[PDB]
Amino acid sequence: KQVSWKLVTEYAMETKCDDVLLLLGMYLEFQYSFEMCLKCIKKEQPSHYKYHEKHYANAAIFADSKNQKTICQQAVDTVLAKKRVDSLQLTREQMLTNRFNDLLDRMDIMFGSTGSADIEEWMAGVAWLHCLLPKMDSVVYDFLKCMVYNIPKKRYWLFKGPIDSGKTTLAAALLELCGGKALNVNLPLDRLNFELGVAIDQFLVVFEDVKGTGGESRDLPSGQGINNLDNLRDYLDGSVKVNLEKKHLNKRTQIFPPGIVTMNEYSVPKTLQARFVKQIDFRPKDYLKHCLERSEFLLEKRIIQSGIALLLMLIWYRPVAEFAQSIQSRIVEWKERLDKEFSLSVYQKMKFNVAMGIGVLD
Amino acid sequence: TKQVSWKLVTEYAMETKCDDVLLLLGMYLEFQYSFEMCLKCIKKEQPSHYKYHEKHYANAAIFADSKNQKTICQQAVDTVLAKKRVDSLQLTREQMLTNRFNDLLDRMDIMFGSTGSADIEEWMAGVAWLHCLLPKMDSVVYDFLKCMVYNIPKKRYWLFKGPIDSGKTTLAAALLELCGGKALNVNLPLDRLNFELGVAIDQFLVVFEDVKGTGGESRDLPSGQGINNLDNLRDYLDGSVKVNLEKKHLNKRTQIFPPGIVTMNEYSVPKTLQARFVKQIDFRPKDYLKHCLERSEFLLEKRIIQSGIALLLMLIWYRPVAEFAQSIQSRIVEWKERLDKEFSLSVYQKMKFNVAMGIGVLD
Amino acid sequence: KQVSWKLVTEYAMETKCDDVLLLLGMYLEFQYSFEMCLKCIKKEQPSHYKYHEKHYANAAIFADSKNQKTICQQAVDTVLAKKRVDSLQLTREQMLTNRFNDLLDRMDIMFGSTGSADIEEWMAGVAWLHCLLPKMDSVVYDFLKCMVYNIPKKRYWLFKGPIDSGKTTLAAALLELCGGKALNVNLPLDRLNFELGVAIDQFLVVFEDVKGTGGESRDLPSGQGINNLDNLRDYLDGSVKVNLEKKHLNKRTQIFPPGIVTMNEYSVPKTLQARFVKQIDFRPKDYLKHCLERSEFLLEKRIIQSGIALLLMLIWYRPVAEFAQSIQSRIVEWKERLDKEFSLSVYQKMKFNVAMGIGVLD
Amino acid sequence: KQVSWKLVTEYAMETKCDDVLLLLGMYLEFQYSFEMCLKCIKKEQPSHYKYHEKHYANAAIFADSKNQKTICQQAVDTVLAKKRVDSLQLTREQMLTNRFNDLLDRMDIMFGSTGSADIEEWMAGVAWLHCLLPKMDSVVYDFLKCMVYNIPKKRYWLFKGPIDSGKTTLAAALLELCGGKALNVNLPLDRLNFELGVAIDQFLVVFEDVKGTGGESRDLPSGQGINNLDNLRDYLDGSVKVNLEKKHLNKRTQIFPPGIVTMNEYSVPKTLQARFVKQIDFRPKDYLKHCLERSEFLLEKRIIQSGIALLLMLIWYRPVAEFAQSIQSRIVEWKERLDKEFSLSVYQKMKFNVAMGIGVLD
Amino acid sequence: TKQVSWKLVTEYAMETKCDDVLLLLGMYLEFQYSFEMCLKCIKKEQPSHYKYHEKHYANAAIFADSKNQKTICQQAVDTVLAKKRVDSLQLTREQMLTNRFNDLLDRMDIMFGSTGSADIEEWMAGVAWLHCLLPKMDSVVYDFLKCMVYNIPKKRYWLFKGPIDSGKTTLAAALLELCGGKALNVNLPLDRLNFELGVAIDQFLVVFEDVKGTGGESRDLPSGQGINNLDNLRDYLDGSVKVNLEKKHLNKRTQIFPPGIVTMNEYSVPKTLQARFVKQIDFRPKDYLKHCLERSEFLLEKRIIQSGIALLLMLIWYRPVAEFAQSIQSRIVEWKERLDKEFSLSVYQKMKFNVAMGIGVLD
Ligand SMILES: Nc1ncnc2c1ncn2[C@@H]1O[C@H](COP(=O)(O)OP(=O)(O)OP(=O)(O)O)[C@@H](O)[C@H]1O
Ligand SMILES: Nc1ncnc2c1ncn2[C@@H]1O[C@H](COP(=O)(O)OP(=O)(O)OP(=O)(O)O)[C@@H](O)[C@H]1O
Ligand SMILES: Nc1ncnc2c1ncn2[C@@H]1O[C@H](COP(=O)(O)OP(=O)(O)OP(=O)(O)O)[C@@H](O)[C@H]1O
Ligand SMILES: Nc1ncnc2c1ncn2[C@@H]1O[C@H](COP(=O)(O)OP(=O)(O)OP(=O)(O)O)[C@@H](O)[C@H]1O
Ligand SMILES: Nc1ncnc2c1ncn2[C@@H]1O[C@H](COP(=O)(O)OP(=O)(O)OP(=O)(O)O)[C@@H](O)[C@H]1O
Ligand SMILES: [Mg+2]
Ligand SMILES: [Mg+2]
Ligand SMILES: [Mg+2]
Ligand SMILES: [Mg+2]
Ligand SMILES: [Mg+2]
Ligand SMILES: [Zn+2]
Ligand SMILES: [Zn+2]
Ligand SMILES: [Zn+2]
Ligand SMILES: [Zn+2]
Ligand SMILES: [Zn+2]
Repeated sequence: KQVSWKLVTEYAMETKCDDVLLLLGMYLEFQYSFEMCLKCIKKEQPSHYKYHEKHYANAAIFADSKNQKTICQQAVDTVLAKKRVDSLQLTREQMLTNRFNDLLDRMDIMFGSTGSADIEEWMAGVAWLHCLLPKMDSVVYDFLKCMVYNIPKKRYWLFKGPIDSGKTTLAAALLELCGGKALNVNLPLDRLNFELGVAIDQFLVVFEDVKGTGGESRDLPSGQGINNLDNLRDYLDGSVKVNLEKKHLNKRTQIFPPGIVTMNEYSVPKTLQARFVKQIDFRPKDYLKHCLERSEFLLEKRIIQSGIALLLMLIWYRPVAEFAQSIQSRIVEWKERLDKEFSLSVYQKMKFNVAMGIGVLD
Repeated sequence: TKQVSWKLVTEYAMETKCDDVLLLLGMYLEFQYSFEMCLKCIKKEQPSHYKYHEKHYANAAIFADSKNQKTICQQAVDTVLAKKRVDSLQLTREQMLTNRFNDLLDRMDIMFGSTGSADIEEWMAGVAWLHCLLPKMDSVVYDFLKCMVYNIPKKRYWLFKGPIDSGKTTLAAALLELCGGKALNVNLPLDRLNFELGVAIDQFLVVFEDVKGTGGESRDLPSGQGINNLDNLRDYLDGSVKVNLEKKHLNKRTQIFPPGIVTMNEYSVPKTLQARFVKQIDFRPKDYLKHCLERSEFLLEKRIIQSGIALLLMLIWYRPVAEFAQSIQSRIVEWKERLDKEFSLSVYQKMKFNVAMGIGVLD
Repeated sequence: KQVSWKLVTEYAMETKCDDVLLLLGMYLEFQYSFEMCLKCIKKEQPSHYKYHEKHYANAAIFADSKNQKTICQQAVDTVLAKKRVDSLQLTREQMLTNRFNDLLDRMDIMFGSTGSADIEEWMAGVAWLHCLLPKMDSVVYDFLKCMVYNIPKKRYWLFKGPIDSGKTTLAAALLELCGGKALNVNLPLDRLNFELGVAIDQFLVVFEDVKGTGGESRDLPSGQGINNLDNLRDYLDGSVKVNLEKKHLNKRTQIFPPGIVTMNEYSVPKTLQARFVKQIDFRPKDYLKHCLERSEFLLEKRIIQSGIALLLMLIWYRPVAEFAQSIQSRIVEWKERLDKEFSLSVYQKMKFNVAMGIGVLD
Repeated sequence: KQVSWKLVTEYAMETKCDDVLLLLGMYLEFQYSFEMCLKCIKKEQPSHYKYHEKHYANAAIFADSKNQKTICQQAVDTVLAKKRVDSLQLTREQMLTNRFNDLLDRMDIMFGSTGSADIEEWMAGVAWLHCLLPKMDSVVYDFLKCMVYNIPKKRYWLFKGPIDSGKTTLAAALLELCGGKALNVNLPLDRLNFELGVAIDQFLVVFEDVKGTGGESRDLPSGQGINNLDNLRDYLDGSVKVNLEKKHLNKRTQIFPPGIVTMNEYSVPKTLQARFVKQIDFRPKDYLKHCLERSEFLLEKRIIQSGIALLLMLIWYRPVAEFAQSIQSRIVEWKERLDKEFSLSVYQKMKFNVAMGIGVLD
Repeated sequence: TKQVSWKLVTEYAMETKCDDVLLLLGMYLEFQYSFEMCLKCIKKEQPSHYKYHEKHYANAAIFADSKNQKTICQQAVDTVLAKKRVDSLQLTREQMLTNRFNDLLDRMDIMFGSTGSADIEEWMAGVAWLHCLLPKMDSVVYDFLKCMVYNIPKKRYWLFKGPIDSGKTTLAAALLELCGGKALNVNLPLDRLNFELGVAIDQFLVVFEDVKGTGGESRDLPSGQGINNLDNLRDYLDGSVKVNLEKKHLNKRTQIFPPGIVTMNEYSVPKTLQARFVKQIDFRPKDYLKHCLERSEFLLEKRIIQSGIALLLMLIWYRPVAEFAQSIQSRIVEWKERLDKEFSLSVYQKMKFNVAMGIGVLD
């Protein structure tokens, strides 16, 4: 007759839910009969159907509790605590491995009998992405290594190029591939600290569309983004720990996460450039655009900016020995799944269509 | 022992989709008095009241004696907020719009029903006026809805541009109500931008109303910082990466910023920002639209032409049932029949004619 | 043995008290014996004498409570909840009607045997005000219609004119007549949202003495008031709901209230002028000035700036039919009272004195 | 059957944990059976394996508590209280000695049969660092003396030089060697006090990469860092106590900690220079760069920027007599360990390789 | 019983004048261990500890098991702050100074006693060096004290002005400690200005350290807003009307701002601001003072010349017993006798001579 706080926490931990309202909403859905539950029968959400039955009894009681929010708060704090421990005790490679396993879990479902994704359309995204930059699978691989090694002053990559050249598309994919947050430093430096606070315990960070000053010649608006980053050298450096605040108060002193900076060809101060271990210049390509025009599903289903598309790319191009030993078995399994559905020629055909700019699946 | 049921208050909040603690408190306290001698119920007036007073009388009676009224309402409101959060993350955007349409249809059943106070004839007149605001108006609205539903990266915002009193706000307000969402003001100092932007959390779409730019001294347009601010929010408009929205002195949600509309006078738009606008609609003042209104005061007095319900009526009247979500098609059919029963093509065409003539829409 | 929270709430509701400290102070007065209470017998304050005896028992216990503030907070929240429901469920005319009934209650007392107001001095105020603008009673009537109708983009009146021309006097009187708040937008926009939040659930708002820039010619100091208003087009239009915040405890998305803007002949951008349905230009008048010099009570007793003076004006000049059906019976009573105390010539004599610049009651 | 708050506090005290989420996370790991706990048997984390068995019983109960965060807060407050007492009552040498003992504790594990660190790779770091500046071990020794003596207006050292000259590398190592915080004063003054509040109860502080002006000729971006420092003369002097704040959390009036300032050779006002007892000019050296290119582990494992590398350097170079009496015996043990691991010539070869610009362990 | 005594904790805080919740928490937790073989008590390291461990052992043992440790300490600290508030409003300014002197003398009794670590000879050397910093130094200090005690409207602030390293901070810090008070920094933006000012609540005096002005760019002096900020705080320096000091998101106290000192380099001072300064002392660098220190490092290493105890020792050595408050006089006489037996006039004069010669003060 008493709610089990521990069970709510268990559910939060199992789904890695660190959103109090989301947790509250999800758990309240379990208060209803699992025997007569359509959400479970239709297998709509794993975070729901894989847990409804076990949590039914506790949820029924939870529904009558007067401290619902408080209970969920402790549950979420436990998830945050776990993330804090992992950030301090796991190797960065282990962190990425956990991320990859979560993505593979989503893949098993989305490409399984209860999924609505078409593996063929996703491989088409892999094809398009592999035409965006030279040796794309190596670019992605080298990025992962850079993020994992997290070497002082060799932690950031710069994505520079004209409008609609693919900077955000790839940055977004990489961000989802590794896990992390996108930060906006173009806003006033007043609320800057709080924006930077979002990076606490994150694997990596992406400073999106940072604006500079000298660029009115190229019809580029001026902003303080670049000046702001140049005032954050100890953040990009990753040598000394910085002081992040995320709760209207100082919450954590830590090495700032490594990451990416994307921008529109503004001038970059040498002091800031020294923080970028690699710079990639993106170039708009007619065929990529024309291909997208006839391959609308790549944007509508958000495939080319997905970390899942990048993960598939790695599974298709990279040798098993490069992946963490603990996950290799699972990788081999997906390599076999892919070979059984896409011959080399078929994939080559997709890339061909991209270069020709004529519908990837044509 | 006569203990108030928190679960019952929560159920009431859920059924009325009440996410306002004070509103919830005020409403529940009304169920405190006898259901028998209640003018509110017998005279109808408010569904959120008469459809629940009897069922909640007993619990409300106890609630009236509680020393934790606000706390109880808080948990009820949090449950409603939690449901909104789950839906924003788990429903398809089409399902979201469909839920919104069903809510509007519920209001329409009442307002145009026995206990209602609306005159369908006056609302259809609103449809007529709106159809003369832009070319192929019903297609403009349909295309807008698909854009909002598809939520395609960097192809999610429509720009409404034009002179004072050309219809930008009228249509934006109507679409905002049709889909559900919030209107944000980014003309205010960025020192409070995050707080305004935070209002977008869990919203279907957003409207950046009357954004001011620079270099507008030509058309006597006062300069402002709204355009510069939007250009600093490219990741918000793009909808590719999740943004960090703050609420209550604390970041409460990392999410893809909602798609939407930007309305503005004729200021210059930087290339970087223009790239985030999939479509631009140029609004133009029309004497006959003005003259028609002067003789059709009820359209403004009853807030009909700026209403999402007028647009829903338009969609029902013009679009094929097949274009609507499968789950609400039969409901759309009942309305098409209701409308066909109420108005012949001639009666409606006369309304559009009067509008084009700058005369009172009716008669 | 224990205090009845509901009783404190009933007192708050009956007195429409939404000020926690005022409520606390008032209820504590009821803890004393009422038998020989002079506040009661001399009927000094209705908020006191109509309730002391009834609340004595509960107040005596309240005085020994350890949660006085908390009890009154729930009471005030109930009052605020009622205002919230009313703002969303009553027609705007019903809102105005409720306000008029509250003013009439105050009038019943003021001009009653236990009141200290002289109805003749107040009618003198009506006379003076009726000489401030042409067809004043119609101006007030039209203003009320404008506020009730609350038509999109046709909701604000602009009071413009030189120093001491009567702008504030009339705006203050109208504010009290309808109920609402006066907002100062001449201060930094940084703390502007705070001020805008006071408009939550208000019937109308008055932006007092807004300063512009083009005014060197008239020795008028520059300010940001006009630019600030111009950044609030969606607030003035009243088409879409805006987002108001009343500190970290009461946010609200609602249509901004309609109202008034008063200013000193500064330049007004065409974009801002488009939000004003009517502009009234006030002019200083020597006789109005000379009259007041000889009718000091009009200022000392704050009569010409009172909503009660305007309500008396409407009662004297307007046809019963123009008032809401439910209040007409009461308006008739007051029309009879005014006719009993003032013949047409006696009232006309006050207007004569005003026009001639002499003591209104000469 | 009720959780022991004192035991959680003891665990926090033993691990010197002043991070509520970290504490919560670590203590929750103890709720699981330890009998066959691999984290324990494999001895992966001292903070875990040295306490799991002892805290299992209390932790199993804690897991069922509804006040987990509150329990952890009292525990963390105790750790913060202990640090506050220590900062006010211990001599600065005792503070440093306590830090050295904590570092030595980590060293016992790192280089132990259970550790993962290779003493050879760490001594290679000592060799590289010893080539960074002339008489490096004396530079570190003198720095320690300056920090311990904490002499008014003779407590800050300025590291100045071009990009990638070793300023941050050495400052980061000295910061970890002594314990303290790295502060960023390049950001706006708004949250300047927030950043400065981080210095509360810290042994020393490092103002990293302070931006100045008048450096356009050097292609150095302008900033307000130097200007900000010049407005903090009372902080740098350490004569009067200053007032530090951590929001509505922890406030404190204390003498500001002594420390380091690193910068890119901008101009320094005489007023500011007067607060720097010593200025070290760093210079890029081709061989140091070449050596690192062939000794990547020094950066990948963050060895040259480590306080442990510096402590090993002091142990190797400095006479036992210079260390605090209470720690001398432990220093002797380490000097014996090092002498056993490396002969004078074997260590000299490492320095030889660095000077030659080749792999340190080549 | 099994319950902690909050009253005892408060008593401990009151006796140690502890207004730091964390320090109080840390200190009381030390009493939970057996007093029997406590090393801290036998070694007589900290009075705040060894003089109370035995008495509080029992209560502390129970306190160690409490779940409301911080709450208990907060009530104790609040009591200390309440006492401070009462004293600020009800004691004469002389009594305030007297209580401060008595506290310093208590510290002197220990530091110069059998369990102390201070060398009276080294501190007397500090008096010697300081007496060489300005003409008639003992009279300067005396006059300063009278100015602070009298607290006369618009005659409450002294201005210390001079070049770098001339002794401004050295003397200001010593006087600050001698009288008790706070040092404020007004060179930082006025955003957090109200917060720094709040630090002066209930303080005897305030020191505005190193205030930067405009101009003076002719003497390599970086310009700042310090002076402009002080000129905007005229009602604070005047001390005629009460000002409103904020502390923790709210103006926690309306009071006469305390009197004090302002130190600065050679920047220009507006006449409006100069009018709040009753006395201006111009400090000047002296080679011999510098050379003396180079050969008397302990004066800086042990923070002697910047100490309030050095100035109290100076007053004791130079000032007539009659100048001290009646209540402390007998105590002052004891110290005068202690000093005379420790140092003959020629021995002290020799110290001043050495300073003047730029040689080690001692020997
Ligand atoms: N190299 C490319 N060539 C042609 N079209 C591209 C290329 N990359 C992306 N696109 C197209 O442009 C869209 C947006 O790309 P994206 O957001 O990555 O650009 P950036 O991030 O390249 O540009 P911006 O500076 O405006 O942020 C994609 O949705 C796609 O249709
Ligand atoms: N195309 C039009 N032609 C003539 N009158 C119009 C038109 N559109 C709207 N109006 C009239 O002008 C009023 C204001 O319209 P609306 O708020 O939509 O304009 P905008 O939003 O067009 O202009 P603004 O730039 O001032 O915000 C309407 O209430 C209506 O009376
Ligand atoms: N039309 C008028 N003619 C002469 N005197 C007037 C007039 N109107 C108001 N006054 C005088 O001015 C006072 C009120 O002015 P307010 O109504 O305060 O002026 P504004 O609001 O007219 O001027 P301001 O621009 O300074 O705010 C009255 O108390 C009265 O003495
Ligand atoms: N004296 C040196 N000579 C050659 N290379 C060096 C030297 N010092 C450091 N480096 C190399 O440069 C990198 C960065 O050094 P560090 O962060 O200490 O420089 P700063 O702190 O010297 O420069 P910045 O002003 O950019 O912060 C090191 O990781 C190393 O590879
Ligand atoms: N009059 C003096 N002549 C020579 N040296 C002095 C004098 N006063 C102080 N010093 C020396 O200079 C140091 C700093 O003095 P202090 O902090 O008081 O100067 P200011 O406060 O005089 O200068 P600043 O403007 O830099 O704060 C002392 O520690 C001491 O070594
Ligand atoms: Mg982009
Ligand atoms: Mg508009
Ligand atoms: Mg006025
Ligand atoms: Mg550096
Ligand atoms: Mg100084
Ligand atoms: Zn289910
Ligand atoms: Zn009812
Ligand atoms: Zn009474
Ligand atoms: Zn274990
Ligand atoms: Zn002891």
